[PDB]
Amino acid sequence: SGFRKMAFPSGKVEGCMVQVTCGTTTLNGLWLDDVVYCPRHVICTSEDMLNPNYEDLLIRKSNHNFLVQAGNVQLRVIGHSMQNCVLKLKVDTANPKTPKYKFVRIQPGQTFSVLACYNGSPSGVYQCAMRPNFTIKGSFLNGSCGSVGFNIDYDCVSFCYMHHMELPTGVHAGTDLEGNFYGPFVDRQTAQAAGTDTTITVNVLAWLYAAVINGDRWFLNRFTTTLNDFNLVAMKYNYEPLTQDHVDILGPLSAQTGIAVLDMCASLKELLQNGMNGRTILGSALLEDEFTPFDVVRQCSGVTF
Amino acid sequence: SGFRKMAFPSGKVEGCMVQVTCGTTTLNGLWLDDVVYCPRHVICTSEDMLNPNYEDLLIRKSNHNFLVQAGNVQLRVIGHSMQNCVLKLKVDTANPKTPKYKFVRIQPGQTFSVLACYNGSPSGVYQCAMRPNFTIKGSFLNGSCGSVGFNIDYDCVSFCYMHHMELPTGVHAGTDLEGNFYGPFVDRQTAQAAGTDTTITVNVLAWLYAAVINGDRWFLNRFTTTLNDFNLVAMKYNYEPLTQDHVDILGPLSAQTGIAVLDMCASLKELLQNGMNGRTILGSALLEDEFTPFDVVRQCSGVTF
Ligand SMILES: *C(=O)/C(=C/N[C@@H](C(=O)OCc1ccc(F)cc1F)C(C)(C)S(=O)O)NC(=O)COc1ccccc1
Ligand SMILES: *C(=O)/C(=C/N[C@@H](C(=O)OCc1ccc(F)cc1F)C(C)(C)S(=O)O)NC(=O)COc1ccccc1
Repeated sequence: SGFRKMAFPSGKVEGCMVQVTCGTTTLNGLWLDDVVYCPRHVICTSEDMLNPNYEDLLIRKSNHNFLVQAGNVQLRVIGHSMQNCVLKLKVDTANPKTPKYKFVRIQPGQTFSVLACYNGSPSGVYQCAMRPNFTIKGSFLNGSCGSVGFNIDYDCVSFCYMHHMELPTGVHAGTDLEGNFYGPFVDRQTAQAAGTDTTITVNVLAWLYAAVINGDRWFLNRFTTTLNDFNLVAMKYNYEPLTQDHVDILGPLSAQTGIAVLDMCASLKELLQNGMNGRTILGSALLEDEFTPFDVVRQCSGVTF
Repeated sequence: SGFRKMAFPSGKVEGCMVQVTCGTTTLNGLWLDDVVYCPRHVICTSEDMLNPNYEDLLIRKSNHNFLVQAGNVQLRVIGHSMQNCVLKLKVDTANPKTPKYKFVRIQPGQTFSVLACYNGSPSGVYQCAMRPNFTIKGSFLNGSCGSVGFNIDYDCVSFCYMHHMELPTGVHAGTDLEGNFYGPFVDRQTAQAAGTDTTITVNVLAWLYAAVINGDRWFLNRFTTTLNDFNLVAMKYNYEPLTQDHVDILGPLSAQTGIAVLDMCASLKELLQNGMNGRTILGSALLEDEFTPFDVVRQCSGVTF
């Protein structure tokens, strides 16, 4: 028993992290086969970032201007190209530690592990969620850009995120590994506002199921509701609307616990209207939304890699 | 910026996890050089666990009764011995992935990463703390026994924990890698009560410093206190007494932020007496105590491995 915010094992990703330097800007790259992926803003100065013309900046860069170092060992850059907001540095050596991998663009509400790095060296790993407004709430200091987010399925690493920037509100924005930003963000030092950060309802319900499975059931009330009635309350409280697709995804947890999804919705409705009254659920005084139904099933069943 | 519960990168430990089976009991082992370490209760049946005589049970086991599998590949056991509550299975093959490693016995209040495994395969990694009552609050299902806790210093893995058992209260007990239990626990299916779980005061203060560094300062009050006055309040609230050694350990965070340790103690005193009043600190509605001062400095400075 017990329920923890749990990251995927990071080994397969550790073996892919390199340092990329373009005169005095250093950040992280991802080395897969004979390509190193990194944020294109590695090529920007101080002043460049206010309104960079990446096309024009990149024309003044040669292969030999991109310093790529894997531990103590320098990689030879034999080509470079720009795909959306990432650079692909083609190196003369295939990463011998390349795992089975996919590039996947994730949906808001989905969770992934981040391997926070500095100077191409891993510092730590943590599990987070793509917020509905396409930000993440990470832990990223200067030099963490190029750190990646990922999921593992058995032996295959699905890379879903590369870190590009901290907004002035201290939340984080980045791209998929095709260099397309999540949400409306652009890789420029400019006024960029996140949309409203709604709570991921389906994840809160998953976590309430995790709570019941792990023995914390005080919030189970004598009530039920309908999707429409529940969603009236969700809307009031800045929760994402719950769909029949979400109900279907919660089916296996509903089956395991014997608690109908709409009964759990009625429990969540009361928690939103009444608060916790100084009580906790799985050691938290707030409704957690960074566990997917798949995370709860995975953790509660003991799936491995 | 941003502040996350962050685990060490798990790669170095992933390469050491094996499956150990002793007729129909399967759990995890740690393969370092030519030795596999695992909980000695691998040799127990159902009924054995009520009052096992490990000396006597082990005499009926031969090398060939210990099935050790590293991924798909069987390891040849050429010796076995019992050290306290762990078995050392001497195998004919040195683990080629053995990292630089120490065995360290940690102090209550210190944090470490757990690589949760099943059948010798890593499932996930999470950061936790040795509680003052020598339990940990982990995420451990049937088959997770032999999962290890560790810290990394640059390239050296300090193994501090091996998982042995869940108490009937759903908290977790285990040993150092010399097989000595943390706290009073024994590897038997018996009435075992944890002592009082006090809050790790020095860690809460570290986390309040992390909060200030990351911009959440609403709890900074106009007051100071003394160690003795603060400790009167600590005792009331089941906080560990704060010592001058703790104050000294907080020095670098006190220096970074310009907030005197005893001023932060006065902030903590008011939070304990008044509660949060529906406010949050670093996105939490409770006072977090599973970050050490060293964790806060490490995360806030970007130390790598
Ligand atoms: C990626 O690595 C990166 C981080 N940026 C830092 C930054 O520049 O500040 C660092 C800093 C450290 C210590 C100080 F005392 C003062 C500092 F400013 C921040 C995230 C702002 S900081 O850790 O809060 N880059 C970005 O976030 C975005 O960078 C760009 C670069 C070019 C174009 C657009 C965005
Ligand atoms: C270590 O791997 C281990 C876990 N024990 C389990 C257990 O036995 O129950 C598993 C279980 C799974 C699914 C069910 F429907 C019912 C079950 F009981 C628990 C931790 C109790 S469970 O995950 O809560 N072993 C131990 O924790 C301690 O084992 C021993 C063995 C011998 C001597 C002493 C202790």
